[PDB]
Amino acid sequence: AKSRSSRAGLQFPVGRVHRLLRKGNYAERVGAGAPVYLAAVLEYLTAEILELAGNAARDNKKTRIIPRHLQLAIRNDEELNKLLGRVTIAQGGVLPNIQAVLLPK
Amino acid sequence: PHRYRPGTVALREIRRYQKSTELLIRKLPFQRLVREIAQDFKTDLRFQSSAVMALQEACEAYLVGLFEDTNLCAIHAKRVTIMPKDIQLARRIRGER
Amino acid sequence: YRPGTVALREIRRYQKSTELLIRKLPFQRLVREIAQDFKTDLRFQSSAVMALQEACEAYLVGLFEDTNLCAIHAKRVTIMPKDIQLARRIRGERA
Amino acid sequence: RSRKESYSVYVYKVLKQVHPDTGISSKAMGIMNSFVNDIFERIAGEASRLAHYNKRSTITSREIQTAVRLLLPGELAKHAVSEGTKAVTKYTSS
Amino acid sequence: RRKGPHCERPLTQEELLREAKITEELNLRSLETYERLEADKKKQVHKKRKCP
Amino acid sequence: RDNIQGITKPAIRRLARRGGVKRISGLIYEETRGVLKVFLENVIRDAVTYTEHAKRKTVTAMDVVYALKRQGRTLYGFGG
Amino acid sequence: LRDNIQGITKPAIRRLARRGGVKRISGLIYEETRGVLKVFLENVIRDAVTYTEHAKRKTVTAMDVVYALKRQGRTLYGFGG
DNA sequence: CAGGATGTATATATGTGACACGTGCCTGGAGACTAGGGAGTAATCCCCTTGGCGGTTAAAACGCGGGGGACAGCGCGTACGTGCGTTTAAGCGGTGCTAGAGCTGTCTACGACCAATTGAGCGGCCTCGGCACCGGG
DNA sequence: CCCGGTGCCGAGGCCGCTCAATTGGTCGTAGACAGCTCTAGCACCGCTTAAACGCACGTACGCGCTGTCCCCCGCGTTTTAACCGCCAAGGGGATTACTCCCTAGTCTCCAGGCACGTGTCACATATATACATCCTG
Repeated sequence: AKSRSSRAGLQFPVGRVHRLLRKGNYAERVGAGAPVYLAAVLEYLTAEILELAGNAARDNKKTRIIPRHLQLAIRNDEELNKLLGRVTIAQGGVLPNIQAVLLPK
Repeated sequence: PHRYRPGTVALREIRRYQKSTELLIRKLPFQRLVREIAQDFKTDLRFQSSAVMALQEACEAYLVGLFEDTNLCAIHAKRVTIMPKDIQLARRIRGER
Repeated sequence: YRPGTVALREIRRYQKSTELLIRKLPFQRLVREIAQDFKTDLRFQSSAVMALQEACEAYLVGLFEDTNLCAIHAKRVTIMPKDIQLARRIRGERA
Repeated sequence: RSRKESYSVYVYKVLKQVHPDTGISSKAMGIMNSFVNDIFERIAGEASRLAHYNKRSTITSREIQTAVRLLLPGELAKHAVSEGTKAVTKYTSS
Repeated sequence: RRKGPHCERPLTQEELLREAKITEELNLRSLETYERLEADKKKQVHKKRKCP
Repeated sequence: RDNIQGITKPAIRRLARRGGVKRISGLIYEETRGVLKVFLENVIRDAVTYTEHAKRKTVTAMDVVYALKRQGRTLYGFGG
Repeated sequence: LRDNIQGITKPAIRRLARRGGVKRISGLIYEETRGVLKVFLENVIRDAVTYTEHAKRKTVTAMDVVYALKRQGRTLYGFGG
């Protein structure tokens, strides 16, 4: 009747998260609120990254998030950068930056 | 005739390739190299089309980071130009050596 | 003594022993200082403090080993601040 | 065919919530799904490690909270913890 | 919302254009005849000697 | 076979441009080739080790992703 | 407490550098080393206090420090029982 | 091309810290012995995704020329090292006190578990429009 | 680099089915909480003194400058193959049949983990000449 996602006010699949937690060998007993909490954290991070990438792609006259702007957002946000430090986004490119020493004048 | 001074076209190439998002290594040569390397690990192993692309993406990202650290080490020595010693120091600090 | 001989002597001396190079009583107070910013009236075990001091000393030894090469890269014998800065940047701590 | 599965629908819903008009491509959607899966794996592993440390045979909301604290850098941790606690409080009231 | 495009030069005169192309016919015929005669009088397909 | 030269001077130069270098030495290409060869050899060894256990005749992007995660070079875009 | 980072004196930092192989040391290297050590201890002790508070304990055990160092990548033997 | 003048080993010794070794406890383990479950090995077989043919231009490559950058030599300056003297708080270990980590004992709500029901999600398919491509300013 | 035109295939929305999420119901067990305690963490104070702090002096190392020599950099033309489509068929995956391996439970039993005291058994600290190992002449 009521999905736990809508019950908690979340969009992510609390039920799928609970299933994955109890089937991933993480523990022998998954708390009632553990999957809700995990889904909430995942939704928060996803909303952050999606908003940043959206307004990074819309800053380039586009209307569709692409890997380039996803990478731009992930590398411009100091928190998301520390989070996904050793991660590489395919087709993301690099940040435009030329060292002053290499630059002329 | 007309030719640019040394340092004008390099900056243009940098500004271009730093915004362009496309594999710089040649696809078929990289695939042949991957097959060569896998031959010394197991004979007659097949590779999915996406596996070679993923390997190329990862290798290009690794080399881009390595060249960034190499340029940093080169500038540390008051040298605008990079050289194998810069890659050596970059890897040494990274912990790969 | 010539500047450098008594320094290479200390290098060979401290690359031979294994005792702690930082003083306990001063380092435990720094540990409690940094812990105050996280929890008031926090207790620490002697073994925990010794492990913290060991980790700090090992990290600093590695940092100075990298800084030595960073300095030698510039044909310099003395380590300058930009050397430790490059070490940290290429390590990924302050990139 | 099999049934490969992903959070694409929920990612798209959150994308609509944050930017009602800004879409997302298939490559970007796959990258976001991979990111979500990796974060899930890391948080769940950290929660299981915390449970093993505390000798608890269960991973609870408190374990998830501490795992998020041990992974997110500062303001991100403080915001994710608030989101999780609010979600769990709203869930417990229904 | 600062910049904007522009366009101009909307002129094409039917009869004057017909005259202009009937004139360009002169240049076309000159080019054809010149190319033909120059080829026939210069190429005269053959070869040359070696430079040792 | 010895087809390691497929990673040519122009490709290494474009990689350097993307990495932000504006001037390359004459002995950088032979070093970059060896570094890339070692990195590949490692990742492909891990991928083949996964494939052997998987009992699959075809190496998969999933195995490549697992090898990258083992080496610490996590990659997003290929289902992981 | 306060200003206990100054409990890492120039002789101590110079011994730490001698053990790392450095021969000659500059003046600001000591301040740089103090600042780096403080930043490292900050993260290590934050992880330790996060492992402690979660356990409802009032004492930071050695296993908490070990787990913090493992998280930070500095696996430390000799204090794991 | 020496020699005071330090510093660094090298070898020997001993007795107090610590491995080392019984002496019995037992309780958490380690294995043996029936009974029950179950998922993956094995054999087919349908079906896409590889690996293999011939062209097209686009990028790699070869060369050239000179120009700006690396590397070596050299010198000026100052600061970083070493030694001496004064100063301070670090190491020691001796005593006092209580705070809470830990063991323990009891009672209990939460979750694994099992069965039935329902709709959220996902493969699939099609229509369509955001951005790839492009040639003039 | 920016702007107007065309164009196409990949994004995004609809259809439909099913399998996972959900609802309802039970057992029990890990945990929450209170009770007790005894170790260790905390505080303090004095005798000892090794390390730290401050200052003087000069010597050698940073660093700035200059000069040569070349080794990359930009541009033109020349040669190779990466790249974009078809065509078998070789494998990656559905579908069915079936057994060795592990699960679960319950006793029976070898083994290791300390509490304690006893007896050996390192090498830290101390002492000295032998050896470098300098550095000023």
